[PDB]
Amino acid sequence: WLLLKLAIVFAVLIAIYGVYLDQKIRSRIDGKVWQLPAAVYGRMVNLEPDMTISKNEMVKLLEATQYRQVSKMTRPGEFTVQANSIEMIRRPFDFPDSKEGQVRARLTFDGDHLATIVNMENNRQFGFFRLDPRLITMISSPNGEQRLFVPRSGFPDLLVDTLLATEDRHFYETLTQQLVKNLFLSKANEAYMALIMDARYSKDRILELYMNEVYLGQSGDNEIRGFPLASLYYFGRPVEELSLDQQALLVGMVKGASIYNPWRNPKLALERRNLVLRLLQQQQIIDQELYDMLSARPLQPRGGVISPQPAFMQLVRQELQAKLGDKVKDLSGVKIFTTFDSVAQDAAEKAAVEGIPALKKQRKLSDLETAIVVVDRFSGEVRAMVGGSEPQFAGYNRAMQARRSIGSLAKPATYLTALSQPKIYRLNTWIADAPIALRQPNGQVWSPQNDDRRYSESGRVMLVDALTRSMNVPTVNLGMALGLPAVTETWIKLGVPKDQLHPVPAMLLGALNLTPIEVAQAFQTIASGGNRAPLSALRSVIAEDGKVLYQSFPQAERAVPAQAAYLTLWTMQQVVQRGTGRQLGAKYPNLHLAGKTGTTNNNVDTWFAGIDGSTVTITWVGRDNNQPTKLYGASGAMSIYQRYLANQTPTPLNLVPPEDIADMGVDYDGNFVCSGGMRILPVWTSDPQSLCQQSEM
Amino acid sequence: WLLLKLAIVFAVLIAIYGVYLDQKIRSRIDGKVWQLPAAVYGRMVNLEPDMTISKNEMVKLLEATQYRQVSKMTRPGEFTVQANSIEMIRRPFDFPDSKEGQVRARLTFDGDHLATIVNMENNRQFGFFRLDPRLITMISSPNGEQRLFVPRSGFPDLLVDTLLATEDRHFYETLTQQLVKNLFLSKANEAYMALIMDARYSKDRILELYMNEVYLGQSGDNEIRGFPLASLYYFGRPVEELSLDQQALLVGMVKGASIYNPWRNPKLALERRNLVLRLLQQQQIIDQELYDMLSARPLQPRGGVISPQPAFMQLVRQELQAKLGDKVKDLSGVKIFTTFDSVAQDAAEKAAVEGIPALKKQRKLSDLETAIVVVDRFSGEVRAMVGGSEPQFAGYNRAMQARRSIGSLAKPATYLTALSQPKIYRLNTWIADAPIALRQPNGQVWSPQNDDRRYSESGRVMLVDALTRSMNVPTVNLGMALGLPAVTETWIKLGVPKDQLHPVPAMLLGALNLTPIEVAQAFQTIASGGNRAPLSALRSVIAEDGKVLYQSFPQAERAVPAQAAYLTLWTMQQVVQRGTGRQLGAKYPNLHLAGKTGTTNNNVDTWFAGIDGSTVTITWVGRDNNQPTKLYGASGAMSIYQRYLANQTPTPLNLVPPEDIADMGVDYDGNFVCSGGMRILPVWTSDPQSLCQQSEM
Ligand SMILES: *C(=O)[C@@H](NC(=O)[C@H](N)c1ccccc1)[C@H]1NC(C(=O)O)=C(C)CS1
Ligand SMILES: *C(=O)[C@@H](NC(=O)[C@H](N)c1ccccc1)[C@H]1NC(C(=O)O)=C(C)CS1
Repeated sequence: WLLLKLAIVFAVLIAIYGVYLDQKIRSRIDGKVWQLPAAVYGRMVNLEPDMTISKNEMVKLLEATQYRQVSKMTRPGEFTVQANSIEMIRRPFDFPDSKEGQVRARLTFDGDHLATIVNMENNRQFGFFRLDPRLITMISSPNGEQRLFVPRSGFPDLLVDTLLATEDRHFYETLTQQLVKNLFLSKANEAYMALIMDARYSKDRILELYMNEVYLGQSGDNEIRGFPLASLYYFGRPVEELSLDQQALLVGMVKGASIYNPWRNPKLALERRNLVLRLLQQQQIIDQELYDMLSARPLQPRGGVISPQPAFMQLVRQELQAKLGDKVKDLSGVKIFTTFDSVAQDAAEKAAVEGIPALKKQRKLSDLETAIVVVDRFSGEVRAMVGGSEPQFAGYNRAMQARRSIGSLAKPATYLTALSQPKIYRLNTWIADAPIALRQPNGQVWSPQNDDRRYSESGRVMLVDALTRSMNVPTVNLGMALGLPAVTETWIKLGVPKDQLHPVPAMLLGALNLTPIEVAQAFQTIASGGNRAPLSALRSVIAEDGKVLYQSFPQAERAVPAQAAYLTLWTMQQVVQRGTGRQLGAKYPNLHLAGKTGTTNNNVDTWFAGIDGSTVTITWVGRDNNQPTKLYGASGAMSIYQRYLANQTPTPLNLVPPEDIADMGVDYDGNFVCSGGMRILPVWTSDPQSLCQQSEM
Repeated sequence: WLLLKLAIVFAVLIAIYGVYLDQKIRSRIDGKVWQLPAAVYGRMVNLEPDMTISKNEMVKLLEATQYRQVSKMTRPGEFTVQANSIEMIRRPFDFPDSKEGQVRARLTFDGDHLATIVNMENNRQFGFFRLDPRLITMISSPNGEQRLFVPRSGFPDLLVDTLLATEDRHFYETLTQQLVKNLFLSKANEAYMALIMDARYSKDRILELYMNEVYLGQSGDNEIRGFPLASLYYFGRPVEELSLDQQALLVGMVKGASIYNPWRNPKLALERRNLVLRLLQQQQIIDQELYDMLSARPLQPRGGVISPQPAFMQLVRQELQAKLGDKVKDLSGVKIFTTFDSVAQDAAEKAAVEGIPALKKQRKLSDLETAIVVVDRFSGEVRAMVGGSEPQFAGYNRAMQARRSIGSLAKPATYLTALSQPKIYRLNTWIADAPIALRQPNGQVWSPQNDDRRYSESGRVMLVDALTRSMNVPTVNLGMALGLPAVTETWIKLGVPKDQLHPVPAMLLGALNLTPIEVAQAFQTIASGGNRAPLSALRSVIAEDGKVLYQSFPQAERAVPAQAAYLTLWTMQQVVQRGTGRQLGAKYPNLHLAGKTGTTNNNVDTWFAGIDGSTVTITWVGRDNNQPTKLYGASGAMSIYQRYLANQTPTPLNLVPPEDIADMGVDYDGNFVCSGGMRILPVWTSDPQSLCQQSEM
C-alpha cells in the first residue's frame, strides 16, 4: 500500500498550512486588530455645591446627556425626579483626569441653586461631581468601518446569554468560525482557523473580539459594526444600558442587518425581534410572565444619524489640523473632547427650525436663512454652532462660511475706542447730530443719514444715547474725531481678521464683512471684560493608552481696558432695556442682557449680539441670494435669539464694575453735579471730584 | 492526535475517486474509443497471366497505387524495374475477399501482355494476383477528429524505439499520462489516471492507443490525428513503409504539430527533424556513419490534401445515400470500396490542367472550362470524374451539375432507332438530302441547315455517311420518318432522365440538355453492345468487424438489339477514321476508336464521346457563362480526349461482330452485289442472299 504512505504527507502539508495560519492570527490579534476611528465627545460638566442650576435645568441637562427618567432606578444612565431633588446613577466613564465607575447620587436643590450632591452609598457630600460627556460622532476611518472598542466587562451577562441562545454553546475545541469569517475571509478554511483561534485564545477574548466585529448597520459609505456603536446608533445609550427587548433586536440583526433594519422595513424587524424573544423563553432563563410585555414595546430616534453636528464638526476638524497637523489620523482609538454644549445646541437648533418658517410665512418670503454661534463669555469656548434653517442635514455652514456686512454691530468698537480715553470721552460726552458731507477720493460727497433721516432738536446727543439708539450721524462724527486708524486698532485687538479691515469712513457704519464666528470673537473680547480669548472647539486629544496628545490651556490676552469694556457693556444693556433692542428687555428684564442690533442697507442682513451671564450669542438672519428680508435687527435675528433664550435657562447678566468705576450724577445740560442730578451714569474715575471741576462754573 | 484520524479519511475519499475513474476508463476503452471516420478506397485491381498490360503501364499503375521505384527492395510498397520484368513487394491489405500479408512477386512481360506473376518465395505461378487499392480520402466525422485505426503489429519496431527515445522508458507502475491528457482531459489528475491505466491495461495496449490518438496535423476544420493517417497525409505511404527520417519528423511533431508543420515553416520543421536524429544517435541504436545521410534528405506532396477528388466524391456520397440511407454514418470504422481509377484520373486531370490554358491562349479566351467522365464500357463503373479546368481545388462539379445542350451527340440515337429495323434501314439506306421546311405550332417554319449550308449533288446520301459526316438535313429526314416517339423510346432505353426528353423535331439535332454523367450512361448502353448498365461509384461497403453492409452486383439490362448497337459503333469508327473525328484517327489508327463529335449553335458547347476497348469517355468543353468558345467538336473537347489518351495507355477497340452480322458488298448505286462492289458494309442478316433479291433487277 502506497495509499497511506503518499496521503500521510497530506496531513503534514495541511498541518504546516495551520502553523502558517497561527502565525497570521497572532500578527493581527497580538496588536492592531482594527483602525478604530476617533471618538468625539461633548463638554464634561462638573457639578458643584452652591452652583447656579435649577432642578428643571438639571433634568434638561441630564436628558441631553443620554440620561433616562424613570420611577424606580435599576440600570446606570437613569434618573428620578422629586419635589426638591434628583436621584441619578452616573454611568461609568473613562475621564482623562481619573477613570470612574457607577456613582448613585442625590442632587438637592434650593430653587435657583444646587445645594448638595450626596453619594447614596455612604451618605457623604461631594466637593465636585463629574457628569460624563455625550458622544457626538465618530471621525470617518479611511477603511470605511466604524467601531467603538469595549472590553469584556463592558458587555452585560444578559446580552452574552441573549447571544449564546441564538448562536452557540461554547465548550468545544461556530462563534469562533463567524469571527474568522468576518475578521479574515471573503467553509473548510474557517473551521480550520477556528480550531487554532479557540485553542490559543481563551473563550473571553473570542466573545470580546466577536462583539466588536459583527455588522449591525450602515450610514452612507460607513459600516456600523459591533454591539457598542450599534447601541448608540439605534437607540442612544451604551451597550451596558440596553433593555432586553433592545438586546434581542441587536442580537437578531447579526445574521442579516440590511433586512432587519428598522429604518427601512419595521414589520420584518419587529417580527425578528419577537423571534429572539420566543427563542429565549423556551430556555430556563425567561417565562411567559413578561414575554408579552417585552414583545409589547415597539422598539429609535427615526433620523439617519449620518453626519451629527456638521456645522460644529467643521471647526473641530479645522482646529485638529491647526494643533496636531497630519497625524493624529495614523493613531487608533483616539478620544477627542470638545467644548460642545448639548443644551445650547438643541435650543439653537429649535430656534432655527421653528423661527425661520415662522418668519417666512409672517413676512411672506420664500428663502430666509440663519446662523447661530454660542461662545463662553470668558474662556471663548464654542458651545453651539448653527449653519442654517435646516441644521440636521447640512452642506453649507453659514456660521463659518457666510461672510456678510455686519452693519450696526460695528458701532460698539467706536464707542469702546472713545470710552478707552476717560480724560476725554465719557458716557455724558455731547456728540454733534447735524448734517454730514464728507468728500472722498472720487470726489463724491458721502452724506450718511440717521435711520429716520432726522436730527436732534438741540443739534446734539450724549454718547450713551447715540449707541443705545444706534444713531448713524453721531457715530460717524465720533469715529472721525478719534480717526479711523484708532478704530481699526480696536478691531485688531477685538480679534477680527486683519485683511478684512478697510480704513474708510464707511467702516464706522458696517463696511466690514465678517462671518458670525468672527463676530463672536469681537463680542467675546468686550464681554469677558476686555480679555481677548481665542475661540476654541478643542479641550483635549487623548490616545488609546491614555496619552495626552493635545491639552488646551487658558491663553486670554488683555486687548482693551477693563473700564472701557464695562462702560460699553452697560450701554449695551441700555440698548436692550430702552434702545433698539427694547423688545427683548421687556420679555426678560431680570436677565439684564447686554446687546446690539444690526440692519444693513435695504434690509439685506439682520444681526443681533446677545450677552448673558455665561455666553456671547451671535445670531444672523438673511438670504443666501443677498436679497431683502423685509426684516430689521430687532425683528428676525433678535426674535431667533429670544427663541434660543426661551428654549433654555439663560444666566442673568450682573455686571461687576471693575476698579475706578464711580456712579456719577449729571444735570439736563449733561454736567456732573456734586449731589443729585436727573441721570446716574457710570464713570471711569478714581476720584469722583470730577464734579467739583465741573460744578465750579 | 486527530491529524492522522481526520486525514486518514482523505486517503479513503481520493481512493473512491480512483475507483470512479477506473469505472470511467473501462466504459470508454472496453468498447468505443473514437468515432472512426469512413475509409474510402479506389479500385482493387486483380492481375492475371495473359492479361493485356505492358511493363510501362504496370510501372504507372504501381506508382499510382503508392508504390516506390527502388534499385534494391527492402520494405513493402516497393518495386524494381528490369528489361522484361518487374519485381515488387505487394503490401499487406485486409481485402474483403480474404485478408493477405506481404507477397514478393516477379511480373514477367511479353511486350503488350503480362506473361506470368510468380511468388519469389516458392518460385510458383499465381492464378490471379491482387493489387491493393489506394486510399483516396476519409469522410468527415462530425466530431471533427480524423484517424485510421492500426493494431500493435502495424507499427514497426524502429518507430516504437524512435518514440521511446524522445519520450519514455516504460517499466514503471508520462506515456500513459500523455494518453489520458489527450484522451480524457482539458497535472495531478492525469498522473492519478495513468496509475490506473498502466495497472489494468498492458504496455502493448497503451502504445496502441497512444499511436492512434496523438495530434499530428490540420486540414480545414478536421484534426489529423494518429501516426497511420499522418503518414499518408505528410508523405503518401502507410506507417509500416516509412523511412527513419520520416519517422523522426512524425515523432518530432508530437509535442507541437502546428509549429513543426512543413507546409507553413520548413526551416523549423527540418531543424526539429535533425533534433530527433541527434537524440537517437547518442543511444546504442545509431552511429554517425549515416546521421549525415538521414539529415541530408530534406523531408512531401506540397498540396493542402484538404478535399481529395471532390468531383468523384460527390457521386460516392450521393450513392451511399441511395443504397444505405441515413446510417451507415452511426457505424464506426467503415471501409468504402469505390470504382475509382487512379491511372484514368491523373490522366484526365492532366488533360484538363494542361489542355484548357493551352486552348485559352491558342483561341485568345479568358474563361474556358471542361468536364470529363470515364466509365467502364460493359459494367458501367465510373472510373474517373473531372469537374473543371482546376480539378484539385473545386466547388462546382461540371460532370454532375452542368446541364448543357448535347448537340450532335443526339445523332447516334436516331441511327440506332433506324438500324434497329434490319428489314428497312441498313447502312446502305439512301437518305434524302434536300431543303426542309417543317411548320410547327406557332406557326413558324423550321428550316434546319447542314453546317456548310450545302446539299448533296445527287440530292441524297447513304445512312452510313450521314452519321459519319454528322449531316443535319438527312438526320432530320430519317428522324421524322421513324417518328419522334420511336426516337424518344430509344433514349429512355439508353438510360437518360425521362423528364429531360422533349419530343419536338429539334430533339433530333440536340435539343436535349444533359450533364456529362447522363451522356456517359447513353453512350455506355450502346458501347456495351446494347446492355444498359446503371453507372456506379460503389463496389462495396464493409463494417469494422468485416460485416458486408452493401455489395453491388451485375444488373445490366438489354435495351437495344446487339446488331443495331454494333452497326452504330462501326459507323462511330468511320467518324473517327474519315468523318468529323478524323483528326483523332490519324493520330491513333491502331486504336479503332468509336466516337461522335458535338458542336452546339454559335460554338457555345463542344462535345466528344470516345470509345476504346475498355472505356467510354465523355468530354465537354464550354464556358460557364454560356458564351462562344471559338472552338468546334473536333477541336477543344476532342483535343482534351487526345491528351487523356496520350497521358495513359488506351485499349484498342476491336469490335466483335455479334450473331447475324454479314459483310456485304454494294455498287455505286448502293445496291447489294453477289460478288464484288466498290464498298463493303456490315449487315444485320442471317442469310446474305439479300443480294439475290437486289441483283435480280
Ligand atoms: C445699523 O445697522 C444701522 N443701519 C442703517 O443705518 C441701515 N442702513 C438702515 C436700515 C433700515 C432702515 C434705515 C437704515 C441701523 N441700526 C439699526 C438697528 O438697530 O438694527 C437700524 C434699524 C437702523 S439704523
Ligand atoms: C451537331 O452538333 C451539329 N451541329 C450544328 O449543326 C451546329 N448548329 C453548328 C455549329 C457550327 C457550325 C455549323 C453548325 C454539327 N456537328 C458538328 C460536329 O461534328 O461537331 C459540327 C462541326 C457542325 S454540324
